[PDB]
Amino acid sequence: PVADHKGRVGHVSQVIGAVVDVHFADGVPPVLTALDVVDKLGRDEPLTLEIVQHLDAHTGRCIAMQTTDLLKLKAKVVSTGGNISVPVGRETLGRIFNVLGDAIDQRGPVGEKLRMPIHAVAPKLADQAAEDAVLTTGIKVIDLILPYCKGGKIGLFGGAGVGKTVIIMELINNVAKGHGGFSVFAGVGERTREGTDLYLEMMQSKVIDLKGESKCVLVYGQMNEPPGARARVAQSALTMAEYFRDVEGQDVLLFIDNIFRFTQANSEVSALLGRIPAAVGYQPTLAEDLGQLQERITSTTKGSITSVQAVYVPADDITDPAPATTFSHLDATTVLDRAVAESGIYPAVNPLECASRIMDPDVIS
Amino acid sequence: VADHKGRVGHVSQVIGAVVDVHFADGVPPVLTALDVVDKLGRDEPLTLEIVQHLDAHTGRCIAMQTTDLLKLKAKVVSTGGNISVPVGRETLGRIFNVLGDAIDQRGPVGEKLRMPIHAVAPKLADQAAEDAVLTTGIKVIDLILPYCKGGKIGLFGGAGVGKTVIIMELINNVAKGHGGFSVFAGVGERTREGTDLYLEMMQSKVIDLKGESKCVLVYGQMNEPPGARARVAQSALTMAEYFRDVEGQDVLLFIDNIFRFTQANSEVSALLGRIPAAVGYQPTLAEDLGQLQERITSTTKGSITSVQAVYVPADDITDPAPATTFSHLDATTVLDRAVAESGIYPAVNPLECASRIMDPDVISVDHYNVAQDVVQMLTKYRELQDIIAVLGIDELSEEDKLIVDRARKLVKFLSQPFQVAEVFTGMTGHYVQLDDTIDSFSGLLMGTYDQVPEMAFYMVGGINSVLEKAKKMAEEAAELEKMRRAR
Amino acid sequence: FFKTTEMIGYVHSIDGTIATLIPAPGNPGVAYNTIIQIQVSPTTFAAGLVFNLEKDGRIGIILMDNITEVQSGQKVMATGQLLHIPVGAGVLGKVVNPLGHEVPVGTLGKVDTGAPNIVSRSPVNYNLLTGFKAVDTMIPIGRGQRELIVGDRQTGKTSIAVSTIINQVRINQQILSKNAVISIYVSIGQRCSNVARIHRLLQSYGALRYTTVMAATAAEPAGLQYLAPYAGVTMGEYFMNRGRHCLCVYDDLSKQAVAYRQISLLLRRPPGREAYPGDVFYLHSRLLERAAMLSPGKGGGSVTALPIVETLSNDVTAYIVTNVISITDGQIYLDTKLFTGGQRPAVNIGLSVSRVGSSAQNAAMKGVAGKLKGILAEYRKLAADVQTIPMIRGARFVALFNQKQPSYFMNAIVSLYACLNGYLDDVKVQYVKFYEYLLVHRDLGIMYGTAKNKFFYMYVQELNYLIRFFTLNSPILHGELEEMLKQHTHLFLQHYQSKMNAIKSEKDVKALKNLLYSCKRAV
Amino acid sequence: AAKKYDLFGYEVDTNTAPWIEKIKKCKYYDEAGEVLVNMNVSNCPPDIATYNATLQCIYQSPSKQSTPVDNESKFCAMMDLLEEMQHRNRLKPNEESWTWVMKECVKSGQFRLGYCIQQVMETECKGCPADLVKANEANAQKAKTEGKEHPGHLSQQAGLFDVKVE
Amino acid sequence: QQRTSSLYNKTRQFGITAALIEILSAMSSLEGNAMKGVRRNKFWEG
Amino acid sequence: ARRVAEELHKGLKELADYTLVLKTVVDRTIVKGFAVELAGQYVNKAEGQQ
Ligand SMILES: Nc1ncnc2c1ncn2[C@@H]1O[C@H](COP(=O)(O)OP(=O)(O)OP(=O)(O)O)[C@@H](O)[C@H]1O
Ligand SMILES: Nc1ncnc2c1ncn2[C@@H]1O[C@H](COP(=O)(O)OP(=O)(O)OP(=O)(O)O)[C@@H](O)[C@H]1O
Ligand SMILES: Nc1ncnc2c1ncn2[C@@H]1O[C@H](COP(=O)(O)OP(=O)(O)O)[C@@H](O)[C@H]1O
Ligand SMILES: [Mg+2]
Ligand SMILES: [Mg+2]
Ligand SMILES: [Mg+2]
Repeated sequence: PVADHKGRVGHVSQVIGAVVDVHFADGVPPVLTALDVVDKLGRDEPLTLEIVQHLDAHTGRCIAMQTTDLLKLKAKVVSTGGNISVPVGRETLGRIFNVLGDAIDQRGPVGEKLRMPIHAVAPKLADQAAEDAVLTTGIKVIDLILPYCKGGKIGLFGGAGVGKTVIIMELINNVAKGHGGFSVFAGVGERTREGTDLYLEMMQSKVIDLKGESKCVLVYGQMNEPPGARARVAQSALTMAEYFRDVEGQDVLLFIDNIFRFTQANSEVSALLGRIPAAVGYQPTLAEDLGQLQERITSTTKGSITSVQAVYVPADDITDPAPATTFSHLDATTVLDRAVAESGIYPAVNPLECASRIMDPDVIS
Repeated sequence: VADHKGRVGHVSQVIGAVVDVHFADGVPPVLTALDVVDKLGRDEPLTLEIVQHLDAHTGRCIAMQTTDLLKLKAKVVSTGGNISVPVGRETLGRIFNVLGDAIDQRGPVGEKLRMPIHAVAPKLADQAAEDAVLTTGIKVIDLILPYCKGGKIGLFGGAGVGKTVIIMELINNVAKGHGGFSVFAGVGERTREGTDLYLEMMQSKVIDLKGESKCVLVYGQMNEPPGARARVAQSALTMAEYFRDVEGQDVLLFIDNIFRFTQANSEVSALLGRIPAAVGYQPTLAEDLGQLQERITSTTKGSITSVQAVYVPADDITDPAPATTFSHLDATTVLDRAVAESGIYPAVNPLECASRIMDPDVISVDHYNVAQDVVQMLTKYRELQDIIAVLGIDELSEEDKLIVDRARKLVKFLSQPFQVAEVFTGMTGHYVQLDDTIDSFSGLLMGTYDQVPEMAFYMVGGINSVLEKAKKMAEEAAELEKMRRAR
Repeated sequence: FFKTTEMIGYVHSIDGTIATLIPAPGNPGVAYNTIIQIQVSPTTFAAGLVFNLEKDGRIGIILMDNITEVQSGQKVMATGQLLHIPVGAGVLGKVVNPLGHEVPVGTLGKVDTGAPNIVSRSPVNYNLLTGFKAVDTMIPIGRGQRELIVGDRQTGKTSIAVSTIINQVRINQQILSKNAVISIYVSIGQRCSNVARIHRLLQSYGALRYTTVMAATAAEPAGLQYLAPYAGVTMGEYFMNRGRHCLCVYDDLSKQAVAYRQISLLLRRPPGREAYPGDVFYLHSRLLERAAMLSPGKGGGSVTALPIVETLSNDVTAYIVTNVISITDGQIYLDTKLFTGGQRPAVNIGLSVSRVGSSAQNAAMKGVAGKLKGILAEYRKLAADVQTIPMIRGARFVALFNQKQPSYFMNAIVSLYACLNGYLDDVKVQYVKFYEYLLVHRDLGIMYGTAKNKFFYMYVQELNYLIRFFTLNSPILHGELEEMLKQHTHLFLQHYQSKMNAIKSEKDVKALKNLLYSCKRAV
Repeated sequence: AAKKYDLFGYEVDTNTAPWIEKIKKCKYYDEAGEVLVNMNVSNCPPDIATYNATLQCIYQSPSKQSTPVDNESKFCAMMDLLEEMQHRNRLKPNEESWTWVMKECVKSGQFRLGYCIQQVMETECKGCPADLVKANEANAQKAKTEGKEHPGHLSQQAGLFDVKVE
Repeated sequence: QQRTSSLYNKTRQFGITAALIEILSAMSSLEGNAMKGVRRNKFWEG
Repeated sequence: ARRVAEELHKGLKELADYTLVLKTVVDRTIVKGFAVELAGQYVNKAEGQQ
């Protein structure tokens, strides 16, 4: 079928930061719809918007995925007829993508069979799994005190320069390379060089066989990206993993670094949207945003997704709303302490503040 | 625009418990009561109280019931005056709500007069000087912070320290034999606690359904909306004022908890367009509480002995609400959680309590001297306790250890089992006379009981009970020695 | 003869999980706190709740379902009635939403009722056995009571409540359905997987027949998380008003406040402390006041509440935590340090309290609890400041408080009585659990042919109700009780402890260590 | 005859004859509890006669419900009912109530509970119906002949490392 | 003494900042909810 | 639609003296059928995408 609002024409009415209001004469399209700015505006790259609110029957508020430079009022905008869709399937394996699903590896066209929207509903109760087993990482602290669960959710809470990234690479080397299933690396608000290093590492290990079959997909929206992209790259990366889990019944690894930047990005846009801030200054919808995202990261009866997410603790304050809300969404919690690292102990895991769900004799020996 | 009785208005805005009413003929005076006459399919009537005037025609109001099923433009009729509550001896033995309606299901009440809940406080010339000790039968209160008849008493405490228990003990000891009447105002507290009080009072014959009762109950509790919890205290206080002035009687006024009056007004303050003050209370915290407190006083016509329980949120006595209430009291009883955790009940911190009548002119010289000596010894014992943790008990001098040994007995001797906490403690309560308390502590200070075991002073009454417990302790110890001897 | 609805306006704006409506000129208008239907299609509607009525005529709406289908300009119909949900015995064993819609697994009650009046209540005098010795003795819970469960993350807040629900399964199967305890487990803002794991766990023990689950997962909008406690208690008020007893568990109120904060801020309500709305105390206050013990005149039914609350770094000075603590009739404080120290359940007795007292304990437990309380109090002080009797028995009581599954009343009371009367003085602290296991699941007297008791044996589970009627310190049961304990102690010491103290081999030492740890998780 | 009053002083209905007739017309004894529930809701507190009728229905009823209920026990239900009557209603069980319990113990073959009830009747009441005491002893001695005096797994010899701790 | 003093002087600075932020957030909420009405002036007379 | 509108008008007692008028509005949410709204009384006899 074809959307009833595709090709709909609107005009820019207000611009503030990354937040743009669009007025449609025939009626504002549905929320989450994608729009493209048609006017040249002397820009160097295209401009795409995602609708997030409805101000009235004709006006809609949207967030731009690229910088809003050289954007004037009355600029013409055209609806794309649907949400932001990204490629899925084996064609994406061995490739690098951005929030919009465009390949940025400067290689041949993806040639995907189809695309799927980033925004989707989560698995329901009857589609939940009941399998508990130990994922052996090779690290002593993790395998002993807070063992990880296959198909489960794992979080690495840590400050700045504590060892979150290092542990993720160690897990990738010790698990992902010797993994039968597929892997998805979602970079969110992290150093661009780290992505390049990972890409080189995955090519040397031949997890990406440029000429052969690959087992890894990279999706990267980094620090330099505007807040709009950093708030949706995780959705796109998760969408690809969802397709592998369901449409193929294949086990997937999902390495997200860093998930805190997702909440931070939504906070920045929320400030511009004209919403009253909650404690600290975060958006009032902090918990709901994480819930919608995390609930999609789960293992169903069709397939399994083992997720490892890095959580940044601002100012080393573990009581901050962002990391605090994330504890309830994780099967395994790995807390890192700066003082322990300063004592020469690496990894800096603080076992007393760590936890696991499979720490049950009915599961482990 | 003199008589606004029957004046009609329409509901213009409804946000939570705050409702805006529009009158074409002019908004009635502030504090006026309005009834929602419109038939909205509600199970309970809706009444509003005007708190502000937005303009010559619009007025903001707080509802006393839930605002459910309330539509805009709904008709509203003024009652011609403020909220009125029945008064007189016909209210004795009865339970009322904020609106003065009986909720005991015990039939209609014969009211000969009604009075508004909002009244002007007594002036300076209407103040009476009554300096007389009130014997509550509690060793700690009678000694360190004696209460004064016709005065104001505060029980500052956190959650679970024993504020409610002390009030029950005071009722059992002061109200059963009180010559005059009593009024209990439950404000934003548990409903079951009110039920237990009603049963106990009926059993103690304070409320004699068949005979003559001598107490009134007014209950606005947690379940009630903030509008009701912000006025129930005024309603009960109005009843007490009538008994004070018209009947010229000496009345008791128990309030639990007075903090909820402040909490409720803070909840509605946000919706009234008032910027929050520090911590997050309303800017009018000090003035609103002062108007209510000044009404709770003893005048030349009669006397009101007020006992109010103050909740110190999160055990933070620096909080605006607990602190604001300290200057409006004649006797402060500060309860501490650490004391309770050590098994000492009532968990009173004598170093933080104070009393206005702690002066030799009012109380006996022996009473004043004994209390001061106790306080000084407790203060010194706390300084030594720091030494006893760093150096140890061995390092203390001969004089210091005597202070330590005597002071520990004082700490345990202040504890007392109440007649109402038998279920909690499992032992019968005691009622210690004022003279017995003074003599017992006087002897202890000068070392008359240095050879008595320390635990003999724990959870007992007068000195006589101490000796009996020591004798029992000696007997059981002898039995244990005999059992060991046979082995 | 038409199904004429009541159109009241159109949808103006949408901001996440909340919306605003503009009334069409000359229309009946909508009532406050009522349910409305947004016509997302000529046959499909999305539920919303009225929250604000502004001077401009605009209406604040809290969306509950089919949010993605809501668009600006759609029509709105007003039902004109408050929220009513299905209630009855036909809902037990099912998973439902706050709106009453059933969630597939792999009579109408009003949600905004008032709490019982002061004269409509009765004193709490009927116990509700959690199954844990520590709680049942030192922290009594009575039917019609609100007992907070406050602790840090990963401390057993959920497990203890689930165990309490499970502990009623065995009791309900034996006694009449009149005294059976129904359960309403409400999950708020939790993961969907955890709900499924709880559902399977309840099903394994057969608790679904007497239990229903009300789930508002994280993915669901804040409106459902906001109404779940009120809907759950409403399902439990059906039994209360019909002479039956219910137990409502809220897991957890901490996430309800966040949802209410989210709704209020989006709908332009002034923030308060920690950005929470001013009337956040009144939210929980009216929720927990609905749990009561009705008077004989109204049926005698009750609702027992076990709200759960989370703290950060054992900080009970937070805002919502303090408010809930000032509402409930007691608190069970689960301490992180004790949990990591091996004490499970990590109930901090010093910080825990039950304001109902011994009135919520059976006559049989009153005597044991009262004497046990004094010993522990002395034991706490003695060590804080010498093998005295209080210090000898205090340690053994603490060891007996470690549990993994709820314990049958007969087994728990008997063990506490034994430790109370010095029968475990000769038993090492490490072996107390092993001693208890043999006492409950074995009978040394029968094994060694020295049992002369006529009726009193631990394998006769029917003795629980005789004990609960006469007390252990009664002539009918006291004589045989002492004889059994004396025989069990003598046999245990002679045949087991002597060999245990004589083990030196590494293989034997390791085997013993496994046994004793297993005994902790068995009895 | 004399009006009864509740905890708060309100009067309670005392005409509890129709409810007893309803109880005496039940098939499964769980339905009896429903009648008691209805009585309480109607502010008609049960008297000693009502509880005895409930015990009679329990003894004479086939099962708890139309469908079997796991771990159902007539003795447990009656004892709990007595506990409610004595503690939460302040009514002393009479001889009739205990006789019903003893009959159930004899009928079910539980000869150890019979001994305890026998002493209870000999302690609170005046003795026991000697017909039932003899019946219980006959059941006990049948077990001795057949060897079902105690569950057998208890008699199995065990050891420190020979016990399976589940 | 030098480590608990820093945490005490760091805490007072954070406490002042947060309390002030809360108040201003409420001030901005009550300002935002307010809307200016139609201006009833002689617009032509200008 | 006119017949339904007249029936609704008859049911309403307040609009007994009022004159009936019909105003057509285009709704893209309905593919088939029609709906009628009069003084808040809404009757739906329409269907949308399946
Ligand atoms: N396991 C380890 N062994 C030795 N050194 C380590 C280890 N983990 C971390 N480090 C040291 O800490 C530094 C920072 O680690 P890492 O890159 O993981 O930081 P991070 O947690 O990702 O922080 P951020 O990404 O916010 O900078 C490393 O460059 C290294 O010097
Ligand atoms: N009595 C107990 N003995 C041993 N382990 C226990 C006991 N109670 C709970 N646990 C275990 O402790 C862990 C945490 O328990 P639980 O899920 O009840 O925590 P919680 O309070 O709900 O925490 P959160 O919901 O924030 O994760 C689980 O692994 C559980 O199996
Ligand atoms: N005199 C007392 N003896 C023993 N315990 C007491 C006493 N007073 C209070 N308590 C303890 O406090 C509980 C009652 O608390 P309460 O009086 O309601 O305090 P508050 O109203 O300040 O929270 C009792 O259940 C018991 O645990
Ligand atoms: Mg990093
Ligand atoms: Mg209290
Ligand atoms: Mg939990």
